[PDB]
Amino acid sequence: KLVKNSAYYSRFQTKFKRRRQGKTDYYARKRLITQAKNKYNAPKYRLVVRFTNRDIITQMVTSEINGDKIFAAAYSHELRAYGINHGLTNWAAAYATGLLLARRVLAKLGLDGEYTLTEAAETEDGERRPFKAILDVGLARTSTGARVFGVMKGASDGGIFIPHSENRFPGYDIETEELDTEVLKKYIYGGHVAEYMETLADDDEERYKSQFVKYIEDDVEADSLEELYAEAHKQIRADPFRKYVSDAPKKSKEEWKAESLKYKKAKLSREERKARVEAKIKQLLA
Amino acid sequence: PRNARSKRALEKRAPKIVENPKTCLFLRGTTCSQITQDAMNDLYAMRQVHAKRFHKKNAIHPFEDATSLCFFSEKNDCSLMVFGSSNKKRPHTLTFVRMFDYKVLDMLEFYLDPDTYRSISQFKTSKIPIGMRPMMVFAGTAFESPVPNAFTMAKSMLIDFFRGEPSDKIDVEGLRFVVVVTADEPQKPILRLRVYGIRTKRSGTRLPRVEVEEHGPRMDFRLGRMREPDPAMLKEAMKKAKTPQEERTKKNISMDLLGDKIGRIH
Amino acid sequence: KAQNPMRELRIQKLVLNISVGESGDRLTRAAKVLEQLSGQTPVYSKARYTVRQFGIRRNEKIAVHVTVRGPKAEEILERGLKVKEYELRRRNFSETGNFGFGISEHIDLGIKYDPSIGIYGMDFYCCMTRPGERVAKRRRCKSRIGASHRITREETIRWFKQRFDGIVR
Amino acid sequence: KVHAVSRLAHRIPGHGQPILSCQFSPVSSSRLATGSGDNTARIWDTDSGTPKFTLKGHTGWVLGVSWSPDGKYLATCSMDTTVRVWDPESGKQVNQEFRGHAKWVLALAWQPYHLWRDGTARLASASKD
Amino acid sequence: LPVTVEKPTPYTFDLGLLLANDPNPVNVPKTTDTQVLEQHLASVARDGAQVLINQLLTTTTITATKDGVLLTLPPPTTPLPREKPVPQPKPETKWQAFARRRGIKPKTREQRRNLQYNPTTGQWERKWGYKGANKRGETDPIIEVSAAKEAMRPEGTSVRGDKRREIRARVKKNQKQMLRNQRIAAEK
Amino acid sequence: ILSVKKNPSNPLYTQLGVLTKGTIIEVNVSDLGIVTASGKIAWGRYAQITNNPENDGCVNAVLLV
RNA sequence: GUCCUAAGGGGGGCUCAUGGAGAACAGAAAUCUCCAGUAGAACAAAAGGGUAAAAGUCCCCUUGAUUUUGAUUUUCAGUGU
RNA sequence: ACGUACGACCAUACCCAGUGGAAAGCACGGCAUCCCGUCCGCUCUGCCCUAGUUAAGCCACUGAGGGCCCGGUUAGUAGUUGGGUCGGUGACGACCAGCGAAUCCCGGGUGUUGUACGU
Repeated sequence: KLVKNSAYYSRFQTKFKRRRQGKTDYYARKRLITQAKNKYNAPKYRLVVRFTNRDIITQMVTSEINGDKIFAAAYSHELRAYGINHGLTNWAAAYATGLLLARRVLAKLGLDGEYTLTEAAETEDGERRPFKAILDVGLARTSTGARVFGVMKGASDGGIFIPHSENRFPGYDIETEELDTEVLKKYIYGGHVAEYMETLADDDEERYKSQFVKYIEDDVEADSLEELYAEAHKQIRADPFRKYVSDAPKKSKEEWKAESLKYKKAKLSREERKARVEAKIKQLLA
Repeated sequence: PRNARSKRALEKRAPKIVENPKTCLFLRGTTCSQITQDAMNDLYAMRQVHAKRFHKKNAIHPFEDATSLCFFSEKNDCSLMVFGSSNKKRPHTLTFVRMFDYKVLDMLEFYLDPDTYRSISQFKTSKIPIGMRPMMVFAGTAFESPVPNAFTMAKSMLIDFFRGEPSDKIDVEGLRFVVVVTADEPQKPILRLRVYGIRTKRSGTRLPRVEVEEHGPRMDFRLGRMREPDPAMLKEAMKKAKTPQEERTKKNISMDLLGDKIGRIH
Repeated sequence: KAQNPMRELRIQKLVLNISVGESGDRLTRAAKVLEQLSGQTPVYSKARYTVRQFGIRRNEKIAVHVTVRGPKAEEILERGLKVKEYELRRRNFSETGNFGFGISEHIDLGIKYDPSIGIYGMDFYCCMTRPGERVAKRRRCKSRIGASHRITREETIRWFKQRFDGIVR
Repeated sequence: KVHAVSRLAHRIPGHGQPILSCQFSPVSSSRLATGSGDNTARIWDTDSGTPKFTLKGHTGWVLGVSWSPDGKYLATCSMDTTVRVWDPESGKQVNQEFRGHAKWVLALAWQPYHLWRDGTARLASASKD
Repeated sequence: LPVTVEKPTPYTFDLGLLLANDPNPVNVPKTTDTQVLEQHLASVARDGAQVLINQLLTTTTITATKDGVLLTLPPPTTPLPREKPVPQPKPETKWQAFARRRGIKPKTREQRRNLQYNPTTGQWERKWGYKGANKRGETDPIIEVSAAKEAMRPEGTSVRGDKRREIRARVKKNQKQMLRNQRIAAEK
Repeated sequence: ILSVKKNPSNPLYTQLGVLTKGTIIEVNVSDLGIVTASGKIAWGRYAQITNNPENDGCVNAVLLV
């Protein structure tokens, strides 16, 4: 029998568009945005962490009725302004991107005429409150050593209050319930990549060249990674809004409009569709 | 209720001294206009957290027979209803239906203006966050009728719709959105529903200067058919239960500020 | 567009199956044979339904299987086709591009016969994919492989003939 | 304006015995020195919540750590009747240990920076003797 | 610009629902110009929001905690209908009526615990449930049996199920009583 | 002493509040300076009587920590 | 008449019944592989819209079998901590 | 206008097939020391962003068959009540209303849009 019939097509119910695209877990999203311990009618912020093949995307997001809003954003390809040109997806680049987003959020808030009702009703016995956000890992796996917790650690070190536990950081031991902060520091400053470089240079030279060809071409020794990442952290904390330009071709917005409309070809109109239908009917008759 | 999750569901659906936050179901008739669908979408966007939504066509006329409405209320545990419908005589109708014990407590009709309606997307402003409770302002002389009428019932429906979750405390940053309903005593009067985001400025004193900016939707209504409650059912619905944390006052017995029970002699 | 290097056929996995149908020492010995044939621990498969004719029970371990990937799968497939002398049938190949066969003895694979284990046959099944099969397997943004990227019976028969130099009857 | 601290920034383990002294560097809060009963002092990078250097060499409990007013030296007084001076930028002991006390060295005090003379710094150590 | 709105009739408030009621008439102009219409409507909304904000900031107590600056609100006073009835006590069961007549006090929570001390084993055991004391000896290796009991025992049945039989009989009687009570309460 | 929690011999003895050996009692521990993990002050805890007060003339207890 | 470190709870991973094409014994019905599969399986209830990266199914942790406090609600207390 | 990350409506977006895609971005990909997890580095996780490649994913367009979504017609009509009514032995035959359909038919369409960062 044939199961994909007219009745099946009529009775079919599609999922959400982003669920069909496999991008959003709405079951987690509903509990992330519509559930709160208290009912104080307060805004809620989430640190959204996403990964591509060649970039890390960190955003600070509020949820509104017509769509989400981005309070601030930071990308791992912006680390080239602070000196990190290679390994833009490793765990330390995740730490640096989280730190950069934290510094940008604090600088935008001014915590590094229009004024708020908090300032209007502030009392004498009041202190500055930290910026609070909750982590959004999406569909990623929350295992020990994952880079979502590196973005979270970098943002928390930058100064965003993110509620978390330390049992998912690298170097944590589940047997003794203790975290090896030596391993954590090594991962923060990229010592795992440096140790891999040294091990490959000891054992497999051609695989070392193939894997770290750009490091050798730019003359980035494994022993300089800790100093480079520390200087990147200092530069990020000094100037969080440093302007960076890429090697991609640069045109204006309307120039890119014209360039993309030159390659977009338009939809057929009713007259053209009717002419094609008449031509098909004539071809079928002939 | 053999299953523990089913037992939890029935205990959630059980009557309580302090009732749960109120759930609204948005549903359509057999024939419903696109403007009415947009209006229900805007109301659902206002009330996402405590609403459910149907997506089929229902052959329901609430002013003829509401047995299907009572069945839907009993099945989905929803007790506010927004019913969309369209007709030649009434082109854009929003039927506000309120339950009590899974039966119809009362009903009201709103007639949407097709010309002056503007959706939330029609305004290029910052929108309300999901789950935020806005404040309410009711203006005009139509809500001060000595006899309960359509405008009093509409005020009750709109207050109950924008009630949200009650709380004893609120953050001062949760005072950024207001919903204003304007209606005048009078051929039929016009009930206007507007939503404004609030911008606050300095004014040189302690209290700040409040400025508003339109957030949407833009809605104009004419009140139509009304189904009034039974007096006994209304009395049973307006009975107020007392919390166990609300103590019963005894004669010559008090509690001091150190928590000691203190008796009075004369 | 058929000369693109990303359309090159390759072995996805090779699955080795032994369905003894009886739990206990026979299933354990079949699992052993799979273990020294593959190099990894096998999987015990339970019977889904109860059939009194076959003498099986629900949730009773009746079968055993191993999934092998990489050049190890190619080596085991080479050994199996050496046993079958590089001759397959048109009936064996599937319409989705996968194929497989079955054998009744395993000592001829090169394993020395051990009297404490005995005689066991097994089913080989080889799955064929092109590069880009991660799209239907990854957790995030999982989608369907396009129609032009699928593998046909004619394509896998041609690949087998040009690669293993075998015959199809 | 200094705002009130309200939450934990970092909980950092590494000492095997109770911590007996702690002091920030005068330059910034990035560097923190702690002396403990495990015969050691330790430098902590407080930005990432990580250890930086572990200063070893005492054989009694390190009762006191004290930064120099310019910030280039760290002095540790211990119960092995000694005082040691360390470079905090490299974690290395400068010269040899200070010997001459008969009992436990309890307190340290650096000379103020504007009073330094003869191209050197002066360090006062108060002991149980 | 001022922060005080003067009206012929004062506003009323319900700060629990953040509701402000304006009994003054909204003099809507009799014009078809939507710009001046919305100017008037926005002015009325501005006045209402300003008076509500002033009321909230002046007549509610303010606490500055780590969560933020919070206004403590009074309970709501606007009457709105309920949607489930105020719960009533259940109809009094046969045991409850008998205990009320006979003065039988409810047991304490310590008295009704599923725990007892076995002296012979010197261990703590459960009175009922999994490995309860009501099934004692159903799994121990040796049970002595009476010759008359084995003679009167039906064929096929063993001594290792007598306690389960008694338990099922008591449980069946318990739901018989419970269903009778439920039916009588449903009739009431 | 705050209250008598469990006399091991009899619930009637517990109700009467008899202080004998092995009795679990509630004690005020404000002077011990115990602070909970959330920052609250724990001023009531459980102790076990380790002596015979009818023989000794005093009550000796050990905290159950 | 046999079986169980009980149920429950939280988190994570996966997708079912069936149909088509393939594989020694294996042959309608044993297991394995692929494709299609709005749930047509399972679990609760008695939808006229229950549930699909789950409320289904397996893993990890708890299993401590009915905690403490209360000047508050209701009932009781000749044994009123 | 195009791409990416979060989204809002949740098929006008779904099911099937074909053609094309500058730029960058996605993506396929390459390697298993460390973190981590599997029968299988298939998935998950870690390192590389070099090299190949637009073959697939993704986007645009086209094409049938379905499905789906809008507006008119059906029609103020069937049907249900008021029983307002004029006569009628009364009923009934007719008007006056209040609610109010659906089938069939005709026409159009096969996604709009928010924030941030880029091309």
